[PDB]
Amino acid sequence: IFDLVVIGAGSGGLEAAWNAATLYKKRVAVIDVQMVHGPPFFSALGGTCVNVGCVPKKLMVTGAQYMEHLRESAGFGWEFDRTTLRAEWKNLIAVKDEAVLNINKSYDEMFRDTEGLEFFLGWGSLESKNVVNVRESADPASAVKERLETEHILLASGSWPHMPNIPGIEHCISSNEAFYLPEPPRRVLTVGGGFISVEFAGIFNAYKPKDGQVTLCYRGEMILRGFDHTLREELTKQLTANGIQILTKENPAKVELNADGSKSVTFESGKKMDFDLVMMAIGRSPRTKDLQLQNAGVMIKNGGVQVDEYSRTNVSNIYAIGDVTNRVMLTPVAINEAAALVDTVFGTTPRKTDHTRVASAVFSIPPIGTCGLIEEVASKRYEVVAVYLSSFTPLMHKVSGSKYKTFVAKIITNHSDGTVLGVHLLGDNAPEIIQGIGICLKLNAKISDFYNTIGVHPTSAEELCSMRTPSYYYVKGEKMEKP
Amino acid sequence: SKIFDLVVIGAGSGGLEAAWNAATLYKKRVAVIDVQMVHGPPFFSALGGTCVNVGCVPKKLMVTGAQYMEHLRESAGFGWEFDRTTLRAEWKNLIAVKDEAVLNINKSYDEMFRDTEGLEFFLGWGSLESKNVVNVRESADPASAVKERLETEHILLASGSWPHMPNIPGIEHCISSNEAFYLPEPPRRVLTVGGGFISVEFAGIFNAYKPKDGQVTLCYRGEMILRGFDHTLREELTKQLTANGIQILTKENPAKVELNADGSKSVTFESGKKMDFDLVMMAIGRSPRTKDLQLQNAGVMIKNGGVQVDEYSRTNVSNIYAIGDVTNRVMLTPVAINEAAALVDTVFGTTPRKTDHTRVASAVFSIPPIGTCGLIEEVASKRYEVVAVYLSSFTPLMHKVSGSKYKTFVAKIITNHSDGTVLGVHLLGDNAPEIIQGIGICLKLNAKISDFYNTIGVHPTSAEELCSMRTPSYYYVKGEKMEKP
Ligand SMILES: Cc1cc2nc3c(=O)[nH]c(=O)nc-3n(C[C@H](O)[C@H](O)[C@H](O)COP(=O)(O)OP(=O)(O)OC[C@H]3O[C@@H](n4cnc5c(N)ncnc54)[C@H](O)[C@@H]3O)c2cc1C
Ligand SMILES: Cc1cc2nc3c(=O)[nH]c(=O)nc-3n(C[C@H](O)[C@H](O)[C@H](O)COP(=O)(O)OP(=O)(O)OC[C@H]3O[C@@H](n4cnc5c(N)ncnc54)[C@H](O)[C@@H]3O)c2cc1C
Repeated sequence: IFDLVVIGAGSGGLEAAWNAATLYKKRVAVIDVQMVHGPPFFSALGGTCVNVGCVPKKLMVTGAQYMEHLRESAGFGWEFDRTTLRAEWKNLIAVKDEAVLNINKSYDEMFRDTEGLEFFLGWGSLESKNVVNVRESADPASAVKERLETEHILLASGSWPHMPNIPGIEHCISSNEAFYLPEPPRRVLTVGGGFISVEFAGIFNAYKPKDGQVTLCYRGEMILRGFDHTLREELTKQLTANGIQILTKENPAKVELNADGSKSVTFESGKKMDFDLVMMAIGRSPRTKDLQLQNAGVMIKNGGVQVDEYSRTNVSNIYAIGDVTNRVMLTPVAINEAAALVDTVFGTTPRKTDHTRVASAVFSIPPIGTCGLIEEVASKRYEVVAVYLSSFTPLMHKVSGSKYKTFVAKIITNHSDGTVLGVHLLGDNAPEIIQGIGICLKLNAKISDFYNTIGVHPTSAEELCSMRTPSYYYVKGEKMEKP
Repeated sequence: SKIFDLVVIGAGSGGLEAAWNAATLYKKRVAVIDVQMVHGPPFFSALGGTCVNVGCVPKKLMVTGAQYMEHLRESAGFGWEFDRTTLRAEWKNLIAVKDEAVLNINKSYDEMFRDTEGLEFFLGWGSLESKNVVNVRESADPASAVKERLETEHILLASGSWPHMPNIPGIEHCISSNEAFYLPEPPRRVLTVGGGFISVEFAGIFNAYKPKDGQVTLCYRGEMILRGFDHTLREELTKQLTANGIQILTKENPAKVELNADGSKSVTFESGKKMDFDLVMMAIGRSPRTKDLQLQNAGVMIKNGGVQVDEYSRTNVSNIYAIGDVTNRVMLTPVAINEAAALVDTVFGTTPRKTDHTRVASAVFSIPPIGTCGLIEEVASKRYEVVAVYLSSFTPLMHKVSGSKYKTFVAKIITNHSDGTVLGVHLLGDNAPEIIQGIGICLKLNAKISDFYNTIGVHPTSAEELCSMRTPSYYYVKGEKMEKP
């Protein structure tokens, strides 16, 4: 009765569903737990990105950057009674809510108007290789609302926050509830060193009350493992310069709520500190459990569904894309894989996603843009590696007062032939600058291609066309320098 | 034998690049001449050139300042509140911090001269006595006192350009962009004459710093502002500038300017229309500065205003070269720098080098800005038999909530449809100058439209839209616009 059933109406799910029903005119059903965003299940039609991810995150980080603009405007002659300045968290949450709601509604119309595309509200799970059930709860004993027999199944359930099993974890929230907070915490602890932790630390820092403090803690020695160490070091200094406390090598042991409703957090070290809110942004896990993957023999490996490079699992009827495969957890990668799967299945030529050289950003204040390898893995994979590093205070920040805002640009090459293996940026607009650079690496550009291009002046991005001489090299993993 | 290896007239973007490279890479003794040590009246430009003193660097600081009017207004849609009745822009503070920023670069070029052996700076007006002697005199007047007589084996002409004032009655009541950088306080009614980037950028600056019942008017004698840019970006930018309070008078042409008794200027246009302003700024074009050089003493040819050069920047006279704005090729600082470095390699180095002037990316810092690289469709469709135009315009979600819902982002890619090669990319919207730099490297790489849409986007940005354009909106076959049925 159906050709494709997609469990999950998110970035990858909705893309594959549309791409199939429209381009190959095959009939598909998609399942999701909610129509509109918000509690109880948070994610809804549209997926994590639309509901509790990229889109609301970006509105909130933009709102948080206005603390920067409003302070820095003074260096250019804008005066106002700065004592009347107030950040109003619920005006931001209200506009965010409306913006997300309109995208949920939009997706509903898309089903109501595209023939051959049917949405089913509920929880999908595998009854067998060819039958998917839409039950009414995550529990596999709830009333089967619909039973769908299909010629193909795509799993696109995404991921979900991972909460540690520590005493008092019920007094903690994840990023999901952080999108619905009624008012901004006075003392908030954000646990984790990845992009979600770093981004929410910037958001809370801007909308915090008069005597507020944001603390970020990470169990390792520097935030953002997996990123370039110069960028990690420099972003730490700029985040602490903007009033965020960063506690590294610290990890919560227990959380117990005090009389006030505040939380006392005891760290593994014995340190004890009180906060009004504790957000765990420790990690995200593929959500496989409710799919009942054992009922069709779909194999999972490290928490996520095992798929081959064409997103097929081990049961030929079923495929999986997006976060549930645990490859690169980014919306554009899920959308890319979804189009590549519908082409390999219902099209003529098999397409597979290239997962290397994907550009991405961290929307911290200041932001990061990055594409390619970091020198630590580059020197492991190549015999001689050149590192070109440039760091400068942009002139607007000499004038704005924010003299600590160093822009960092770093290019890494295979020095034997000049191929750019990675470009890493910290500074304003770095997410916008890295997109063109992602196209360059996909075209296998060499460093001579960068410095033979004429620069757009005055911009930060022209620095990338002005890096001609390496700062140091890695020869067989050893750092070396020209004398 | 005789003394300098190179004398450079003009210590600006190209002159200082050429001078530096020859003295350090090639160990040549180089003399560089310019008329002032630090920016400002009377000669405006000085050590560093036009970009540093009265060009790129001061105007980007003033446009960043103007942009805060946007930020301060738009902050309210995200919940920021303050007593908006206390808000004022203090022009004098903006000029004071711009002056310090430019002064500090003037001071470091000076230090650079003190620190480099074989690089000498001479303060004065340079001109040719013959093809191997350069005079440094006290003023532009060819008969003023010779302050230095410099014998040389090679001469580089890097004198830049200057505002072109039209000969209309009353022009002496108008200023150019040079004086606009030193105005004591902001004009209440200002007219900027011209439809090019300098007129449009300053319109945005004046609009943000105008007083209480201030009005900025831009007039252009042709049909639409920014002739030479992409037509959608021209239409759209006119819409967005108008939406922010700038009045644009297209197809209006000034006949005369006269000074009213109170000090205001009265402008009568050729259509009989007449208006009063407190300041009238001419920004109708810039011309090569060749007059004072006394080029006829060496026999250097001039063609359509500028010094005639070949692709390697050699004039018709051996051992005399010219780069930058005086050659009237592409009047942009990075182009002048590139030419300078190619020229010193050709002359003192072993391998001849020339600048590629095609596919140069550039920006207009209007509010909102423009980023552009390559061909606009009207010239591409005349050079190529089939051209595909991909067009995408959308309101960034940020502006759907900030209140400025008129701030449409426009991304346009035009290709040679026979092989998919991207011929031009044109962008209007926030951060478009920063986005276009990476695209400039792609055009130099001869990227195809498939290489753009096969790149995974960075989400959420405006730039990822350039990776989402798979289908042409329309086409140009032998110059006529056609569409798929
Ligand atoms: C706070 C945060 C910030 C992020 N920011 C960015 C960013 O800036 N840029 C970026 O590119 N990525 C970002 N991401 C990651 C991005 O959101 C994901 O990579 C992307 O959503 C993955 O798409 P997907 O198709 O894999 O799943 P999703 O969008 O996660 O879709 C999953 C769908 O499955 C549904 N579901 C689950 N199980 C079932 C079931 N059994 N039955 C029915 N429905 C079910 C869910 O309800 C869901 O809506 C962010 C994520 C988070 C949490
Ligand atoms: C308002 C404005 C905005 C601009 N904005 C941008 C921008 O954002 N980006 C961009 O890339 N370009 C911009 N430009 C253009 C850029 O400034 C020029 O293209 C660049 O300066 C040209 O370099 P040059 O070496 O040709 O000459 P210049 O930098 O113009 O140097 C010429 C020097 O010669 C001197 N001189 C002249 N005649 C004599 C003589 N006879 N003797 C001695 N010295 C002499 C001067 O005093 C001067 O300082 C802008 C220009 C203006 C005016």
